[PDB]
Amino acid sequence: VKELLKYSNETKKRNFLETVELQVGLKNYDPQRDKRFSGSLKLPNCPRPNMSICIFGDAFDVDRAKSCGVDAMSVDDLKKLNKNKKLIKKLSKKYNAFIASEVLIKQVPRLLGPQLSKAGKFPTPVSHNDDLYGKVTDVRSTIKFQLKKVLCLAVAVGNVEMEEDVLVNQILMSVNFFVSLLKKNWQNVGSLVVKSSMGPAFRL
Amino acid sequence: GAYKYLEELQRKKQSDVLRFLQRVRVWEYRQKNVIHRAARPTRPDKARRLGYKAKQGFVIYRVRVRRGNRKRPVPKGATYGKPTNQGVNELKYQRSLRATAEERVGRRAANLRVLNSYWVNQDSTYKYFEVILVDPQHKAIRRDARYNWICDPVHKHREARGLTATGKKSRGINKGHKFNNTKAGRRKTWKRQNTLSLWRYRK
Amino acid sequence: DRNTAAETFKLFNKYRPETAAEKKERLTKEAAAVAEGKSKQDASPKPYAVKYGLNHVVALIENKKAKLVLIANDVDPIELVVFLPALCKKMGVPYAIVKGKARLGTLVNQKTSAVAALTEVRAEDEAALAKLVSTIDANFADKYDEVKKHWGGGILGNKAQAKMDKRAKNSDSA
RNA sequence: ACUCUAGUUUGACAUUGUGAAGAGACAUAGAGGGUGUAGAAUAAGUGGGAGCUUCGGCGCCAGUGAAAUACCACUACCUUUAUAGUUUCUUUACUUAUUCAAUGAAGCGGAGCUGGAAUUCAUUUUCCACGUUCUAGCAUUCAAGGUCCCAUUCGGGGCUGAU
RNA sequence: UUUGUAAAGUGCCUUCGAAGAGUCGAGUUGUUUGGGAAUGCAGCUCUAAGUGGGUGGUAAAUUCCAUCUAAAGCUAAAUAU
RNA sequence: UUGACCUCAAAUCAGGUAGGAGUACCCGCUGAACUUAAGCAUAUCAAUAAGCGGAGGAAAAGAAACCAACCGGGAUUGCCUUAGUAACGGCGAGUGAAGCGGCAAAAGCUCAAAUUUGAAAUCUGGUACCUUCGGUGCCCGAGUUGUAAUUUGGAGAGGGCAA
Repeated sequence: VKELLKYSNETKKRNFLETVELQVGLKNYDPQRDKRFSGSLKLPNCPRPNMSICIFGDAFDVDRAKSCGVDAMSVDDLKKLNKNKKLIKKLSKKYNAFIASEVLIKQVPRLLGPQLSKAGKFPTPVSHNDDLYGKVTDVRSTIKFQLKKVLCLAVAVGNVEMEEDVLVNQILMSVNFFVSLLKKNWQNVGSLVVKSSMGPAFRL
Repeated sequence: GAYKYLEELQRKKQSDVLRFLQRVRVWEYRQKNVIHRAARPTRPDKARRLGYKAKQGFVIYRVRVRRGNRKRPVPKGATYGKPTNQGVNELKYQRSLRATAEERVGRRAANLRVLNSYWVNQDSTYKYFEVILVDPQHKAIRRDARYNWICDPVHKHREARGLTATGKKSRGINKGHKFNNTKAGRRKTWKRQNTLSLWRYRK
Repeated sequence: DRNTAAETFKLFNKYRPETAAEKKERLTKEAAAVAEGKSKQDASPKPYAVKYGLNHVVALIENKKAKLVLIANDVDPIELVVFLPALCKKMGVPYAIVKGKARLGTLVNQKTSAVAALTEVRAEDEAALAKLVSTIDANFADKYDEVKKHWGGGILGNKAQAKMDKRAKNSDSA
């Protein structure tokens, strides 16, 4: 049971001395192969925000560059091209669509590296910009499977009370367990080294 | 009670305690005779559930039997027949070694009646058994009717007609589709199905 | 050792079971009492005998009712008594391994006993019982893990021991 | 000739344990190690992230590169076994299983005494003996000598002789 | 003689409910069977389990079901002569 | 030093028991070959004769770790049928059961595994007496490394309640 330890709860709130937004970090554990397709390739909806600052480089076109003046972070176009390739790095993640797929070959060397662009794995080029902006400013997690065995993500903030953080780590355990392929070993939740940013690690 | 602990200890025979006790006891029993009296059972749980009520007139013998296949007689390995029935070495003796042990200690103690027998030990050369013989004309057995049935004259030499616990095993007797050739005893259910039944009015 | 064993068997000499003549005496007592006073087997006082028998002592250790349990450095079918130090450590009952199953038999009027157990005790000998429990747990039940780790045996005979001493003094020293 | 067969030869498993050598990695944490471009700077990769410590100091930002750090962790990469159990190799070493032989199971092993080969580098560091050799004789009575008892009877007992 | 404040059975609730290992099972080998990728026995080798085990007549894995309790024991008459 | 314990012995110790015969039928081990295949090496005869160990008036088997797959049957044995069938077989010669169904006969049960622990309550032998295939007292002995009572798979145990 996750009730005797903290794992999302009130018990670890005074262990860290930084009075800034410090988020909790959960790490999954299930052995896989050296392939690139197997595993947990899904980024679901996180119901409570991660409480982070992020600005979006919306480089849209005719039918989608109007809904950014109500609920968004930054309004950009496809004409401003001589900035996002050479100098500027003031971003956390972007958001694109399907209508302009010939500009994506240009911003490869600068943004694909530090996770500022999209290759194939995150739902970044989603068309809908009138309903999916109530899901990205409430910052989601990062499910990114590495080489041999780890899955480093982030659930919530330690200073947030245990009322908002009661059904967030449970719906995230129902994503890496049901969408998973049949090439994972026994008892898919093996080890959960859960440490936030500053205190000790609290595991099951 | 204390017999469940002995039962569960005796079910773990490759642990360190039981292999030390195995080695000490196999040496001690090899230093003695083949058929010799045991003053007291070495497995009181396993002797007790086979029928050892420790009182007067119950006897434990301990017995070695020579281990391995049954090499045939017929001198210099010649059988003088078909090349089917021509093997001398690899023949394997339809009764168990436990039945040989029971028959031998029922021939030495010939006044006594064998009830059952159990395994105590083995090395590469011998298997060692304890046989649990009952003296049927002692007055602590001839009454108290839980054990006076062994007094009956039909129970003479149970170990040499196949009526002990390993006798009825090695005779193939059990219920089933698996035991069809030998379920009522093999040779009676052979002779009754090679009998030509002919009536008065021929059916 | 013999000092604590002598104290322990003074204490267990104070608690012996009934011999046959004492049972004949209490049969005469209850045969008078039930026929006259109609006291159904309660005119005689409650006994305080030692508890003996191996199934009995194992049931008393399983139900936590035994105060003190003695074990013999004995019985040749050893499997009868190797599980009793583990039971007595697991159930918290203080236990000692006293020398001889003849003495455990003669403080109980048998030939061999192989177990002994106090469950009841009168109010006279309580402090002596507690001092025995203290000394016994200083020797046995608090050293259970250290003894469970160590391997005995390997002791060579004195001719091979002397030859090993000669060689291992001639292999390193001069 | 076709098909076998007792015997014998060799391997594997068991009987079959116990110490000391030599390689494979686990319970067991941590000191440190891991230099193709760019970037204060040796970022093997990933997650949080604009701040912490009294201060200093670093960090956000800035800029860079496939990877942005102060601060706490996971997977790992190469060593370090200081701690305990198991893998095949040295045939090294063990007595208790097992095997051989001998005797009516007679002197096995260890230590000392005295001497002396032995030279003293402070006192013995060491090693050997520890009853018999001209003779076709003898060797046996809990053993004679020496010592102490008993209650002095005619005898009987203990030590030593023979560590 | 009345063997006797003893024994036995029936109904309701509660806590339990102990059940047989070098044995089951398996590999190989011999033998046997009608038993067919091994029916029974036996030799060696390995060796269990507990909401378990065995059987369900083509070997195997996966998910269910069914049916009985092994490795301890006694017992008339039908039957053979 | 004396007394127990354990293990092992000795007695023309007290009292018992075993062997041998008969073997028609029974329970096991062991086990051929003539012959058949129009030859013969698997096969077949045959799981037979011979040999050996053991009983009884019957023996054996027997109260399902069974058969089934049905609307399920219910220990064992034997008879009629299944059935010359399914199956095995140089798929040759040949071999060859079982469940169901009708009937004869139907009888069910016992230990081990749970402290009786306000009481080994159990059993043997000797001695004395007698209403002497046995009963009572006393005395040793067995036995708590555990005999009796309670329970045994279908139930059952410890408690509580009313008949």
